[PDB]
Amino acid sequence: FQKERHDMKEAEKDEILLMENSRRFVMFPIKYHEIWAAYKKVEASFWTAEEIELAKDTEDFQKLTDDQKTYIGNLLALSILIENFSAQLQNPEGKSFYGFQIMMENIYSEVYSMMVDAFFKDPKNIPLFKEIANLPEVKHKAAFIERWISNDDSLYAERLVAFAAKEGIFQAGNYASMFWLTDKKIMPGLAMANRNICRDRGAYTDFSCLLFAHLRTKPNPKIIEKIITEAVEIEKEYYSNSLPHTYIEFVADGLLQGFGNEKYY
Amino acid sequence: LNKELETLREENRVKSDMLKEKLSKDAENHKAYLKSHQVHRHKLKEMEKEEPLLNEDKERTVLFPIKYHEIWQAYKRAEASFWTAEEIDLSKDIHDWNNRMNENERFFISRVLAFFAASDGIVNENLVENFSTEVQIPEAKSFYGFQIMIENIHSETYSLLIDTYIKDPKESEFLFNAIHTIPEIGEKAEWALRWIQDADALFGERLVAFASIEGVFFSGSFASIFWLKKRGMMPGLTFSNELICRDEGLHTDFACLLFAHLKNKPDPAIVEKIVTEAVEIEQRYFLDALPVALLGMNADLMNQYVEFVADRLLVAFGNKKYYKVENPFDFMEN
Ligand SMILES: [Zn+2]
Repeated sequence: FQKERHDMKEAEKDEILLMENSRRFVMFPIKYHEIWAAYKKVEASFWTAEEIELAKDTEDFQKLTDDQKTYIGNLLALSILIENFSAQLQNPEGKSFYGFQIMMENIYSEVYSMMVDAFFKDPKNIPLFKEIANLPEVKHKAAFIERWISNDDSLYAERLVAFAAKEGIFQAGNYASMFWLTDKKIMPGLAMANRNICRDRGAYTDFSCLLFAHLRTKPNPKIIEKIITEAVEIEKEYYSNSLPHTYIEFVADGLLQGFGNEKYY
Repeated sequence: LNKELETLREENRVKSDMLKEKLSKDAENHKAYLKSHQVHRHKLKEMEKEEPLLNEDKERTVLFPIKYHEIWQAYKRAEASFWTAEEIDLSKDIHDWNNRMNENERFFISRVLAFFAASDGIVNENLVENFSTEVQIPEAKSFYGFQIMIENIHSETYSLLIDTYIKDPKESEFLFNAIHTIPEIGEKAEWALRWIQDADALFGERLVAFASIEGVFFSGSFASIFWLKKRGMMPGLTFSNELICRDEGLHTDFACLLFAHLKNKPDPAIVEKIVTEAVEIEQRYFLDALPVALLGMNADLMNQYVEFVADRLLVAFGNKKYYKVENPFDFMEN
C-alpha cells in the first residue's frame, strides 16, 4: 500500500472536513451536528479539582502495601499536539471541542499533582521516576508519535488513528489499575478522579473515531491495524515493566472496530 | 430612514474626521520611530530571552507549589466563573425586540452584535499562536487554556443571540456585508499590524496591545448594552452581556498581571501610544459607524467612557492617566 497512499495525499483536498468553511460569519445554523453534539456532551461534564475530595482519602494511602505506594508514585509521576489537530479541522464545531479538551487536560494535570502532594508530601523527593523522566519506555512512546503523527510523510486519517491510540489505547493500563485499587470503598477520591478522566479520555478518543468516520477517503485497513498494534506493544511494555492485565488487547480491539477493522486479538 | 443616520453621523463628522486624520499618520510615525531606535529595540528583543515569564523553568516539575499566586488565583477566579450559553433565557427577548424597541434601536443592537461576531475567531490566534505558546509558566498556561475555551462560548453566544433576533437568512447577510465596509475595521487592522503582527515587536508591547483589545476595543459596545438593562429590556442580551463583560474585564486584568512580572517593561510612552490609538479607533466606531444617539445615548458621554476605561487601563500598567476624565455612566459602576 505505497502507491495508494500517494492518491489519498492528493485526495485529502476533497475532504470538506480539512477544507475551508470561509464566509460563515454566524455559526448557529450548525453544519456539523455530530461533532457539535460531541462538544455539548463534554461541555456538560465539566468538572474541576475542587469538586474532588482527597481529604480523608489519604488515610487509605499510607495503609497500602510498602510497594503499592511506589506504584501510584510513578502512575502519577508519568501523567503529571491537540493544537495541530485542531488547526487542521476547519470549523467552529471542531475547534470548540478541541479547545475544551486541552482545557480539561490542565485540570487533570492539577488533580494529579494534588495527589502527588497530599500523598507523597509536598516534597517531590519521594517520587523516584520524576528525576529520570526520559527513560527507555517513554522513548518508545515518543517514537510512536514520531512515526505516524509527527512524521511529514503521514496522512490526516492516519494521524487520527494514531491520536486515538495515544488517547484510548495507551494509558488504558493506568485506569485499569486504579479502577482495581479503588474497587469497593478504598480511596473514594482517586476513584472519582479516575472515573472521570477515563470517561473524558474515552470521549476524546471517540471524537477522533467520529472525525475519521466522516473522512471520504479512508486509509488501507492494514495500516490501521498496523498503527494500533505498535501502541499496544509500547503499552504492555512499561505497563508491566514500571510496576507490577492483558486488558489492553480488549480495548485495542474495540478501538480497532471503532475505525472499521477486524479485532486483531 | 438612512436620512436620520446621516443627520446623526453628521453631528460628529468634524470630530470623527480628526481622529481619522490623527490615525492616518501612525503607520508613518511608527516606521520612523522604528527606523531611529533600531539599536535600542534590538537590545530589548534580546533581553526578552532573559524574562522569567518567557522562559522555561526546568527545575520546576512538581507543577504545584504555587510560585505565582497572583496568576493562579486569577485562573481559579476564572475557573469558578464557568458558564454556558444554555443558561441564557431569551424567551422574553424576541417580544421586546418587536414591541418595545424602535427601528433605530434594533438597527444599533444588530450591528453591535454583528461587530462582536466579526471578531470571535481573529482573537483566537492572538491568545495562542502569539501568546499562550510563549509564556513558559504553568499558572499562565492554565489561565490562557481557560480563556480560549471561554472565548469559544462567547462566540456561540453572539451567534445564538443573532440567530434569535435576526432569523431571516437574507437580512443576516446584508447585516455583515454592511459591517465589512466600515473604515474602523481597516483602522483596527492597521493598529494591529503596527503593534502585534509586525515582527521586531516586544512581548511587553503585545501585552498592552492584547489588553487594549480585551478592555478598550469593545468597551463602548458593552456600555451601550447595559444602557438597555436600565430601560429594562432584552434581559436575555443584558444577562449574557454582563457575563461576557466580566470575562473580558478579567482577561485584561490578567494581561496587566503578567506585565507586572516583566523585568524590562515597554517605555510608558509606547504603552500610552498603544492604548490611546485604540481609544481613537473605538470612539470613531460610535462617531462614524454606529451613533449612540440611535438608542438615546449621548455621543460625548460615550467618548468619555472609553477614555475613562483606557486611563483605568493605563494606570493598571503603571502609567499615569492621560484623559483624566471621570466615569460618565453610573450604571457602569458595576
Ligand atoms: Zn477574552
